[PDB]
Amino acid sequence: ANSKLTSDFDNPRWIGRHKHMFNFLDVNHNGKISLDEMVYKASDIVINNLGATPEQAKRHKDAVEAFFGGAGMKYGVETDWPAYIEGWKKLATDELEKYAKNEPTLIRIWGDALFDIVDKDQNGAITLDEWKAYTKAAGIIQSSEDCEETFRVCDIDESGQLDVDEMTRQHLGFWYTMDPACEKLYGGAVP
Ligand SMILES: O=C1N2C=C(c3ccc(O)cc3)N[C@@H](Cc3ccccc3)C2=N[C@@]1(Cc1ccc2ccccc2c1)OO
Repeated sequence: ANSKLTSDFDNPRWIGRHKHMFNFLDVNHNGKISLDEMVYKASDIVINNLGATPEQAKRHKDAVEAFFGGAGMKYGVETDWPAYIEGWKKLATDELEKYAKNEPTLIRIWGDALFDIVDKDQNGAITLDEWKAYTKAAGIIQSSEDCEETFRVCDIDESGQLDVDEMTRQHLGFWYTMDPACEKLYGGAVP
């Protein structure tokens, strides 16, 4: 019964969750962001902060390129807020369709590529310390307390780890469907 698989695009809390992220991504307050910037940020984090090998970094870049690409972003194009949020409606729709058909989603492909870098053991799950390292390098969470709230919201495994399958589920609820069970996934960092 639990999980919510229907989009909720007219919910002001959905629009506002993505506007928060648009603003967080628009670090110089240009009112527009490009695919060039998104793939730069992605590879800067993994290579310069998280120890990615060259092959790992390239995999991660392809996943991020495809993800924001699915939201309509392109190299050499500056995407403003109205174009961004309409593109996000298309991304969320396509992702929910793939998920319902048991086909790999762009968010899962990104998770797999990131977790290969972030999980010291390369077995598809991360410790709280590893989650702190990733999110604080990206900047999506600033405080340890918000990082800890992720581990409250998510189902944590028998070793105290957040597995990529569970986090993919949580991301569908949080980014795509406004599932009430996924609120506070990023603590107070992302409304
Ligand atoms: O899910 C993750 N996101 C989501 C976003 C996001 C941004 C805007 C928006 O409107 C919606 C979502 N941004 C980053 C941060 C980022 C942006 C651009 C380049 C590099 C980083 C991010 N990071 C993730 C990465 C992630 C982390 C764990 C995962 C686990 C399973 C599946 C997918 C996963 C994905 O965690 O917060």
